[PDB]
Amino acid sequence: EIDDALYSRQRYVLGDTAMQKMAKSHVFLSGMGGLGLEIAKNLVLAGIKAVTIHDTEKCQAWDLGTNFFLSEDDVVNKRNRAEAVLKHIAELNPYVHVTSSSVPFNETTDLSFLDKYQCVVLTEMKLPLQKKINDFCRSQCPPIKFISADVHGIWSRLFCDFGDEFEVLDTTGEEPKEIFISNITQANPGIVTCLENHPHKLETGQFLTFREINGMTGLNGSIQQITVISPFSFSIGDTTELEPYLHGGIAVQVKTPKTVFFESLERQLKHPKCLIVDFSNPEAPLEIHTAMLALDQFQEKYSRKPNVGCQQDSEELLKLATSISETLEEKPDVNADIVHWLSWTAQGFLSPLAAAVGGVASQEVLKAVTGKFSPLCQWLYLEAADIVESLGKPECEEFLPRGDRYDALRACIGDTLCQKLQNLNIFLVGCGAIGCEMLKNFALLGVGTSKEKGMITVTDPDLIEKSNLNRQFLFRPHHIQKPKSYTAADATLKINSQIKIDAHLNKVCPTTETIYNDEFYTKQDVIITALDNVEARRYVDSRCLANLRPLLDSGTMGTKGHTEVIVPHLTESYNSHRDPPEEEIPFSTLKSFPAAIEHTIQWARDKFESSFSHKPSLFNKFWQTYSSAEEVLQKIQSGHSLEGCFQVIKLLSRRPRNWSQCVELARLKFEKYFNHKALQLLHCFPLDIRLKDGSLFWQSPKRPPSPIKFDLNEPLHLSFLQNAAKLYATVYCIPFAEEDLSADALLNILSEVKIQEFKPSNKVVQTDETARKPDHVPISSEDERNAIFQLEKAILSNEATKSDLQMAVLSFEKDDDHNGHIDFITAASNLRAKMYSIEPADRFKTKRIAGKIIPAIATTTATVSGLVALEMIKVTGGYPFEAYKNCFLNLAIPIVVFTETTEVRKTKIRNGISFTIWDRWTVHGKEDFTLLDFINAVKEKYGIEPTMVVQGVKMLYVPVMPGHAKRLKLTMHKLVKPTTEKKYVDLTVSFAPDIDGDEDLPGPPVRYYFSH
Amino acid sequence: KSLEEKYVAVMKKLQFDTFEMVSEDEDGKLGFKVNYHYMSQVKNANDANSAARARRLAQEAVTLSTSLPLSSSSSVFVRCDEERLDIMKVLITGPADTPYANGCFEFDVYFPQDYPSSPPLVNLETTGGHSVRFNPNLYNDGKVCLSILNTWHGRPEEKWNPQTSSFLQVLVSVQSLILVAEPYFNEPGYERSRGTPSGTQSSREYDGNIRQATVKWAMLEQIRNPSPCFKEVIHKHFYLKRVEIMAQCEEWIADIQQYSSDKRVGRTMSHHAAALKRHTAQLREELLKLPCP
Ligand SMILES: O=P(O)(O)O[C@H]1[C@H](OP(=O)(O)O)[C@@H](OP(=O)(O)O)[C@H](OP(=O)(O)O)[C@@H](OP(=O)(O)O)[C@H]1OP(=O)(O)O
Ligand SMILES: Nc1ncnc2c1ncn2[C@@H]1O[C@H](COP(=O)(O)OP(=O)(O)OP(=O)(O)O)[C@@H](O)[C@H]1O
Repeated sequence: EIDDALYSRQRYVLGDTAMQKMAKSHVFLSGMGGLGLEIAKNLVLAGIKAVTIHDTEKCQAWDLGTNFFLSEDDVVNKRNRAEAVLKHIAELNPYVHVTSSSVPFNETTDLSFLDKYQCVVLTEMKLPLQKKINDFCRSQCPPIKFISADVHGIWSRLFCDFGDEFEVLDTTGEEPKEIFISNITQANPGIVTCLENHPHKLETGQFLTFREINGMTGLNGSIQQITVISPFSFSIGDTTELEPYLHGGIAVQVKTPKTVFFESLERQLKHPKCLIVDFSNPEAPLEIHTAMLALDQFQEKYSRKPNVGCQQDSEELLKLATSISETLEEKPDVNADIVHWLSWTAQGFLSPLAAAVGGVASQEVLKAVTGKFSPLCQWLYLEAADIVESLGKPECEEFLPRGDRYDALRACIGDTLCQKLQNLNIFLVGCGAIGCEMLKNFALLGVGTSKEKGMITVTDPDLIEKSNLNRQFLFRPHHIQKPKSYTAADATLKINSQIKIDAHLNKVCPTTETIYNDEFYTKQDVIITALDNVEARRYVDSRCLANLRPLLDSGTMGTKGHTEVIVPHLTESYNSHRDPPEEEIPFSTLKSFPAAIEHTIQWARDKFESSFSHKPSLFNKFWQTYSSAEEVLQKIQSGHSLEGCFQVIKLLSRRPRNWSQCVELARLKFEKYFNHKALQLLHCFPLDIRLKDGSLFWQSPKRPPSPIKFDLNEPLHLSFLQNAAKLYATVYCIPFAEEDLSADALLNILSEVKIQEFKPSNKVVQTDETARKPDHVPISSEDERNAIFQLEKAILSNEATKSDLQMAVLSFEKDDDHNGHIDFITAASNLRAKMYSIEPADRFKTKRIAGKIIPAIATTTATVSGLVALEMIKVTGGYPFEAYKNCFLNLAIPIVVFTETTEVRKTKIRNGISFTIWDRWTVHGKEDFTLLDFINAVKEKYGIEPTMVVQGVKMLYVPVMPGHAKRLKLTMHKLVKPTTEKKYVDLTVSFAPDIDGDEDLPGPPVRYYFSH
Repeated sequence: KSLEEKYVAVMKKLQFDTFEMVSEDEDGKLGFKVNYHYMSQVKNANDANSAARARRLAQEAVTLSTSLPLSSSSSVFVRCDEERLDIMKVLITGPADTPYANGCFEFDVYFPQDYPSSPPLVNLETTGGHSVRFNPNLYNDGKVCLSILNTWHGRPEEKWNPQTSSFLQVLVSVQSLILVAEPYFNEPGYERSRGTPSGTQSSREYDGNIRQATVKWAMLEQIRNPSPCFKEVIHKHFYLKRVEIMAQCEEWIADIQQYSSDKRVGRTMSHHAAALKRHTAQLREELLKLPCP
């Protein structure tokens, strides 16, 4: 059975069928360089039932720089890499049966042993045996999914082949859309018109079913294919034969399987199917294919890789590429620069690219065994040539090996760049899975290891949890509840002992700005954000903009992800993005007119919070502000209009004292929610009630509710009452036992319980579909007189002790099962949905929606983060604007799109002068320096006349204010009212426009120092 | 007849000005020198002030100082803290023929951080103990209901617009929609009661109640307990309007007695007439006492 507490986030991505398929999955992987290790780690974290790892080579000292598990002892013993890393990888997932193999692979090797596996992955392999294995796997029934990948220096290759036909069960991870129909005409084809406030959001050739249609009742359950007519209409085929349309109707998306056809590896070398990652250079992947095949031919011919700076090797590789290109169908021009750089960096191994392509290959393997997403077809190539391109024409001494744990990276990037990386001071905020793997990548890269400067700073307030163990791979079950930053640091010293790292347990926010002051920011070089929210991103971006430091960011949403690059004096900031504010469910919709499952889920969540978090806190706060019931009685007798005392007394008069009273309170709350409110609403609006135009009131999106009779025999009612009674007894501190939750005891209590009858009322229904949250109805006489009577009777019953006057406040726990919050909210949401004829939702989906849990997987994390690290190298190198590449990806398609980051916009101010966000003007002053002096100094220094000055929220001078010309003569040290915190003050200025009456053109922030 | 021209000429110097609201030590401990509605929210606002907010406020201040509405019937008075911006206060004179005729109404206005994204918060403080629902759009607590403020029913075009809407338009809408001769019909369903003697009679009751409440608070309490912000201005206004105040109150006494002819609603009109006569005697004492300021 699925371990929900470990796997829920991945479950929300894949679906239970995918994991059930992986419960039977056997996967074989051969070749344990960095790429193979990363792929194996990703697959083990995913939860493949059985993984067979394999290698035939032994640990080199060179291999230590490409591995995060091996040790110098392994090299000394010359242990084979497979079983060497087998020890560590076993800790990742006990549920995974990890095995090992070391059978040498060659032409005479029998491949029949591979029949048990569903997917086979090869790395560092020679091409003819790749071809033979591909022939073997595709000839099996069912064919074995074949994946091959390699990494050479700054270049990588990814190929997949799933046989002649590969079944795809799901083409996209999104839920099937549902659209409310406004009108459908009788025509051939019929014209379907949606509620045209919302767009069609569907495409031609898609498949739909329909339900709850009136007028054309024959379309109930009808199944049609569609063709889009407009962004708000579409056709589904003939409807002329149908009856006339009247009202109602919802179009429901139907998910349809698909089959994608893959060609053999050898035949895919010619006319290769390539996926473009840069639409500005779609020719580049074909060039990379040709160059990689030329490198394979060179390796086949000479049994060695080309040497760095070997002109003969580069010439031979160019000749081979030219010859091979002439055998291709398209015969493109061979990129001599690409060939030269490949020859230069043939022997290197660049770890971040390896991790990224490993994550991509892991997702391809995941697709191969499930059919959950549309797979790559068939070739993919990634590049790091941007880094070397900015180097011009360096020389081999930068890249020659020197015997350390960084020779592989040195052969790629050059020794000086490595020294720059070792001297880097990197501040990382947040320690999610992204933070952990980024720290791992830095350890692999030797970043922040130099004694003089190189330091890595990390901070995070959260503690380790079981659910985080699924993708935050550094941690273990016995690390639970330990600080994330501290444990993550401790794990990384194992990877690299030369690292210099500091860790903190602090949330990053304005209150903690004192620790992370601008002096701390100055000591840093680059800042990396692994946040999960927008406001902290805004705060960090504003701080780094104020401190003029580069910033990088990454967001992950299931198979989708993106990377953001910000460089001073070159790009925009995160606070440039103005993504629209999120949706708000109307108050009327949530309270009275829910049309969707999410509405009922939100209603249940809000009701639970109000009942058990908000109201108990209000009760405790009221009985902390006021101490005696008799004192409150004396106050209200003297006309004190105390706030919420009526509701406090109502709650106290309803305070249960034993378990049976708690259960009956739960039952009466059930009645109020599920019969009385529905009856009241239907009393206000009968089923046949109609609008001013005579149209139906209870029509789309207004779904008519229906009252529900209680029945203990119903499992939903049973669970709801059990959870409600447990929660109420927790708040009221009434002790109980698990035997009290038995259906027998509940039946015995219910036989004693009697239910109050419903009564209609004239409470005004806020039908306004744009209605905000209203204010409370004022205290009627009934309220205060009932409050007086009930407090008096409570005093008579002696229910006035501090235990009676205070209750327990329950937090919103969402992951544990014993709290039962998830069960209660699911039961309430299901009841409310059943009221409005809305389909009930399962526990896991309710937990996802109610908890706002982001569906995530470690593979997408590693994929985006490899690119993030790559861009970190470019930021370190100080490359021009062209090098930096913002990127977006959606592995479900799969699709990758590199794009230039947004260029900084020059804010023209006046007379050709302009400023940028990377600008903050300064003026040094003195004690007698005045505001007129400040204005004149600004005019002299920047050639533009100030018009008005403001200190934060506070007006300093405005021309049209009476007698404010005197403020010009006043001195800074007095008018500013400075604090001793700074030598300066920050302020805002605007300047005169060319057209009279236009608002003064805003300039950059201006800082005035009080001294020189 | 030159009274109107002198009224316009004199108080145009008094329409737009600043008066000091915030009181602090050098440590920034926030206090306030007068009564204001949003004391806590001034201290609880975020200090990462957006430059767009300040520039919009300055431009609006210029626009008001250049184009404030001004007539003895209906006028707008602008005062703001001399140091801070988002804290705001207005004074509005009720047009003629209305139950608010020639009364004055002080308002408290606050501007949020996101401004101009959202309309400024507006609330009337002249409700007199916050018990008089002076308008269907102005409840007892003083809440202001207007479409442009997103506090009243209407179309999105009638509602707030961060780019096109201006506070001067809000003030004009207040003058044109709130201080009206038919406030009873402002509530939905009462404009439907128009054309019937019952609706007109209920309007008589409501308008007489509003008349007496205005005479009580908007004139008598505004002169006997003036806010220091508009203290001198309101005294000058009522000094210049003292003759028409007497004429208007005598006319209201005569007219409210016409409504008093009815048996039951005329009894409520008699109560309002007694209150009106009491407050008229008090205001007449004040007018006799009040010299040229
Ligand atoms: O205060 P909230 O938690 O937001 O919910 C309240 C609450 O219902 P519960 O009894 O389920 O807590 C009120 O009951 P009391 O707190 O006063 O006991 C009830 O008011 P009534 O007792 O008058 O029914 C009111 O319902 P309504 O707004 O229809 O008056 C309802 O509000 P919701 O509809 O948002 O739950
Ligand atoms: N302002 C902040 N300062 C420091 N750390 C922050 C800040 N905001 C968020 N974080 C960190 O961001 C991390 C987010 O990590 P991640 O996206 O992997 O999920 P999570 O919070 O561990 O768990 P879940 O899956 O329940 O959301 C948290 O560990 C949290 O500590």
